[PDB]
Parts: sequence; structure tokens; C-alpha cells
Amino acid sequence: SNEDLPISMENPYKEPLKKCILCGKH
Amino acid sequence: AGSRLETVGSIFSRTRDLVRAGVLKEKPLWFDVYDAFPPLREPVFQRPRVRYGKAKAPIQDIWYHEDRIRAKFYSVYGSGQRAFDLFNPNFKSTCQRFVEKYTELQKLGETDEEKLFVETGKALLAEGVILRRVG
Amino acid sequence: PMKGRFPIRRTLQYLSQGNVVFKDSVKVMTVNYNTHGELGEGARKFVFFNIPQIQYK
Amino acid sequence: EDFDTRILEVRNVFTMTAKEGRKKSIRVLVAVGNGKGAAGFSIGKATDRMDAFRKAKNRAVHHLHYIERYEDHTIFHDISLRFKRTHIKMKKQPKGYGLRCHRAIITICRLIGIKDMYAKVSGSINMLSLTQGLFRGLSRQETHQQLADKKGLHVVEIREECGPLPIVVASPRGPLRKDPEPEDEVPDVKLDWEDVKTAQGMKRSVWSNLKRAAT
Amino acid sequence: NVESFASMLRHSPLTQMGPAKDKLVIGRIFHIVENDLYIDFGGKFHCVCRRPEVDGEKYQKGTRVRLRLLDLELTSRFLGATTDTTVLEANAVLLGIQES
Amino acid sequence: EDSTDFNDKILNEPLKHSDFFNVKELFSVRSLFDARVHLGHKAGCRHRFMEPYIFGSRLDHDIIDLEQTATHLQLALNFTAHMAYRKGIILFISRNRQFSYLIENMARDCGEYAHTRYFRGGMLTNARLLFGPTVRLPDLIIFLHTLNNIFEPHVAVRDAAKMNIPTVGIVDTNCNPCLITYPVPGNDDSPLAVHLYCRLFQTAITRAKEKRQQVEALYRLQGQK
Ligand code: FES
Ligand SMILES: [Mg+2]
Repeated sequence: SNEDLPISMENPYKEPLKKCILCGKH
Repeated sequence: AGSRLETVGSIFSRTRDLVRAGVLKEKPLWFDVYDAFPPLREPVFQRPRVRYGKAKAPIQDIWYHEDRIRAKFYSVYGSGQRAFDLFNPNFKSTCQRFVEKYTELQKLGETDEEKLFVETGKALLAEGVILRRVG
Repeated sequence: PMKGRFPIRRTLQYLSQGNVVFKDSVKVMTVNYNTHGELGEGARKFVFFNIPQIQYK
Repeated sequence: EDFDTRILEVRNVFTMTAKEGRKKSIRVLVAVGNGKGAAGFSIGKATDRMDAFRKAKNRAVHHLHYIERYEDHTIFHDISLRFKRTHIKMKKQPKGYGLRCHRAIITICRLIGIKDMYAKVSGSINMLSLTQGLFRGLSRQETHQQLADKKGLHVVEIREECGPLPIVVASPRGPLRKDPEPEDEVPDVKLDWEDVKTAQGMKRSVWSNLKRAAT
Repeated sequence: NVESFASMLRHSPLTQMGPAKDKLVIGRIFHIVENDLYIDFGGKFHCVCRRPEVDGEKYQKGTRVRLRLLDLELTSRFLGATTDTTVLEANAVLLGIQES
Repeated sequence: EDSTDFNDKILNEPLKHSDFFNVKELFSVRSLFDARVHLGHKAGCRHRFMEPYIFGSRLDHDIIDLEQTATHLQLALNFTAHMAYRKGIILFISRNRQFSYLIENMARDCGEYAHTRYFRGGMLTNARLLFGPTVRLPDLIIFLHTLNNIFEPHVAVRDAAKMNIPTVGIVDTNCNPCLITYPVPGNDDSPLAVHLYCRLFQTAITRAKEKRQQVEALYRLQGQK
């Protein structure tokens, strides 16, 4: 159809979720 | 004796009907123009409702294939120290210059992503572009 | 309003619209049907819509 | 001059004031109409009754509804609606049936120009909710031309007096569909137990179908 | 061969900019009230920046300046609100003047 | 005898043409795009009745579909031009104080009327009391901003409908267009968008008034001879 139309996808600029200072530590 | 029931129909329907009933002796100055060139939607009052349960708005997020290249470029090299000029309709930023070279090399048959990204930076450095990695 | 879906089924006019009047030989009619499955859909509607008309006649 | 005004309710309302104590005012409901589909209603408030009459009737002509009439004598189809707690069920009727409706509905129907209709009011019988519900129901009815245009099919009227003759009452102005309307073997429409109880001869009321003066 | 809206939007600098947070843009002072500078930078809403203490007199109507964008429109939904409250202005930090 | 010919050659002839005033030459999707007309508010401010006119959301910022704006703007300008041709009273209304001065000047220059100030209760629905029994109300109300300064619909939108006055209105993504006769989805905030709208309506109105004089003058010269 048309090449310049928007395409469906997930936010590429989405920032990673923030983590607590103890995330992943026992 | 125009009706003031603005929530019952539209000014056109209320005016047309009262003209038929003989309540309005003369048609208003705008009626003939509306009839010849009506709006796309008839202006009828509607009450806005909040959505509930699983109802969602049909508005989609606007994304482009190059947005993936822009997200990586900003992560690797950050925002360029050059300032955006959003007044110039043909402005090209360092990111856009990177995207255009990245697109050109992809059309040359290269398909790897991590390799297609490193070769693009070298091409710009050869052209004199300043690419200071953030980290 | 009348309770239930398709309240038309609970009217004398609807029940008298059955066209199946069994011969005197017929004494018992058993209906074996399945609650789910696309191939048993007609039998479910038969139980839902027409068994009342058959029994009425 | 073409409009007639009718009173529907005159009420003495009272508010309490600091100095004067129990204060008396008049609340009036009036309906206006020209007998040709244009009709409206308005509330009037004043300390004196004649001032309430003036305010109500003069205001109502600025809030007129247009009501479509089938053959200029009845409604286009049965109307069943609820306005707040007042239920109004109206039935389209043939000529000569007269207005067999709540006395207030009779008054309003004469202002609109409806000659033949049955109506039953159930639930709260409040004059203002009855009047406001009545005008809502009558304003929101689909005409035969609107039905034909919406579905792109002919609207064919069958009369037992005229036998099997098909009478086209409305045809779509735009293109005419070629696909017949689907014939659902059994309609999933909600029925009123009162209508079903009556059609089955089970509704036994000493007050129904009583002889009354021409309305 | 008339350009479509979808094409204009794809190739617009505002679209190509991506997220606005921490993006350097060039603005223009169009209105001044005391020491409050109203600066347009190509977006829907202007930003309001206080006159810098150093070289304050250099900032005049028409002066082009460098900004670091934070938000194109300041909006937030507060307790009990059905829609977001908007102040109808962008959030940006005035860095200095742009010179050639 | 002569009136039927007058109304037929002057009042009914323009109504037989799709664009009698050639208002499509006044704007283009590119001209609207350069004026930032496509820029809407953030998604959190979106009004439900504006979803049909929204192209999408670009990073939580709604984009107005200029393909629709172009068609809606064509109708609004065409209607506005025809009402000016018929010598209708056109009233511009907006509470956006950034553009009050601009809008008041645009009205005076085109020979029309502007109301950009606080709107007092009953200017339209109680005009005879406020102005006099013979006061003539506007035949067309053009809203360059449909919201008041507390982000609610301007009271004149409802009151214009009550008085059966057609309304042209720029409707942003946070506006309610249900009662606006000829709504035009477009950015109402950016000075470039607002200035464009004023140029377009000013030009449409000025052209239509000049056309009315041309047609009348020709109709008279031919009448004598
Ligand atoms: S954020 Fe706390 S465990 Fe991951
Ligand atoms: Mg806006």
C-alpha cells in the first residue's frame, strides 16, 4: 500500500525498569 | 420561535422540522447553505462516557522502523552535542545522518544488526562526523 | 419483561406452531444430546426450541 | 395564534426563609402545541398563579419538539420507554381507536395532533416525569422513510382490511439492497408479560376495556 | 505525486527527534515579561525560562537560544480528576545564547 | 417579478457550485503541516469524541490527521465564505488571551465581529434584554478556541446551538466537537496554527464580500440595458 505509514511494534525508546539497590542480591 | 432544545437533534433538524410545521415563517439565512454543503457529521449532542472493563481507545502509537536505530544510537552515542533546529523543515541531525547511512548499508545486502551498526559509525568518522561514545 | 432468553418460547402462540404430531404408535421419545461440540449444535437448539413444541402437541 | 396551551399541573410549593418563615409559591406545568406535530412543555414558577401561567406558556414555545405522526393520526410504532421511575408503553393504533391514554397523555396528544393511540403508565406516576418521558419517547421514534433508508429495503404495509395487497409505505432513496433480510427462525426480542397475558385471554380486569366518553 | 500526510509526519524533525527528554534544541524568544522569557522551539507549546543572571541584557525579543528539553507539554493527572491537568507550556532549561 | 430573478441569479447561483469561492486554493496539507496544525495535546488530555480525528500518538503526544483536517477545513471555509456572501453576521469567539489582540484585529479588518472577553451569562439566549428587542444576532459563530480558561467548553458553544446559530470551530484533541456544526480538527495552541486560521477565515470572508459586490454590480448594469 504505502511505505510511510506507521508500523505496529513495541516502544523502542522504552527505558529499562528501575531496580532497587538490592535487586538480585541475597 | 426557534427551539432551544439543543440536546434534541441538531440545529438543522430542529429548524427543518419547525419550518415544515409552519412555526418558523421564514428559513434562517444559514439554512440553505447548510442544506447545499452540509457537514460530514450532523451536529447532534452526545454525552461522553468513561470507558469501563476491557474497553480501550483505538488510538495507536506511531512507530517507524528507523525508531529502533534511533533508540540504539541514543543509547550508544547519546544525543548529539549539536542542537536540533525544529524550525528548519529539512533539518538533519547526527542521528538522522546515522539512520540514512544505516539504511543504505542494509540495502547493500548486509543483514546482521551488530555488524551493520559498527560499520555505520566508521563511515561517518571517515566523513568527519564526531561520534563520542557515552560509555 | 418476561424472564429468560427467547421468552417467545413461553407463549401459547409459539407452542401451537409445532407441526410434529406423532402417530399413535409413538409412546416414548428419548433425546440424547451433548452440551458442547459444534456437530451437536442442532440437537441443542432442538432441545432448546422444539422439544417444548413437540410435547405441547 | 395557531398554538393552544393546556395546564398539566398546578402545585403550591413552599420554602422556609429565615425572616418570613414558610413562604408560598406556585409551580405550574403547561404544554403547548399547534395540533400539527409542533408541541412543547415548560415549568413556570412565581408567587402568583397568573404569573406562573404566563412564564410557563411563553417559555414552552421556545422549547418545542416536532413529533412525527403516521398518516397524521398516530405514532409510527409501539414505544416503550422508562424515564426515571415512570414507565410509559404506547401502541400504534388504527383510525377510530381514539386516545385511550392517561388523561395527561390525552391532553398532550391533542396538542401534538395524535388522534389514535393506546398508552399505559406504570411505576411512579409523576406529571413532570410523565410529560418529559412522553416527549422523549415521541421525539425518538423512527419513521418509515428512516427505516427504509437505514436498511435499504422497501417498507411494506399489510392490512387485514385490504387482504394480501402489499402497500409500499416507504422506499429507500439510495440504492436498493439485493440480499433479503435474514429470517431468524426465532427472534431474541424481549416480550412484555402484560401483552402476552392479554393475547392469551389471561388478563382479567374489571377496569379494562370500559365504556368511556369520546377522547 | 503529491506528498501525503503520513510522509510529512515520518520525515519531520519533531518526529525524527524521538523522545524530548535531554534533547538540545534551538529556541527563539518571542515574548518577554520582566525577567520571564517566552521561548518557542518548534513544538506545540512554548517554554518559559527566567532571564540568566549573566549577560541578562543579551536576551531580547528575537534572540535565538539553546535549550535542553525536558517535556514537550507539562501535564499530570491528580487525585479524582477525570482528565489530565495541563499548564499549556513546555518544560525546558535555558543554557545560553546561540551564536555563529 | 424582479425579486425571483434577483434571488435566483445572486442567492441561489452560488449554491449550485461545489467551490464557488475557490477556498481550496487557500491551504494545503503541507501548509497546514508547516503551521503545526497536526500537533495535539498529550494522550492523557484526549477527549473521547476527538478519537476519530486523531492520526495517532507519537510518544504520548496525539497527532491530528491532516487528511481529515483538510476536508473539514474545506467545508468550514466554504460555509464561512457563503455566509459572508449572504451578508451574514460572523462573530469570532475565543478566550485564549495570547491571541485576543490578534483575533480582535482580524475581525475588524474583515468587517466582522469578535468576542474574546469574558462571556457574560445570556449574551445569546437573553440578547433582547441585554441589547434590545430589535437586536440582530450573529448568523455564524467561528470559534478559534472552543474551550474557556478552565479547560471547559466555551458557554457560547451550547448557547449558539440553543439559538440555532451554526458554529465553525477549531477543535483540538482535548475539545468536545459534538455541538459544533462545522468542526475543524487542528492545533489551537501554536501561534503559527492560530495565525494561519485567522488568515484563512479572513481571506475567505474578504473574498466572499468582494464576490457579492461583483455579482450585484454586473446584475445591475445588465438590468438597465
Ligand atoms: S527491584 Fe527489588 S528485587 Fe528487583
Ligand atoms: Mg489546544
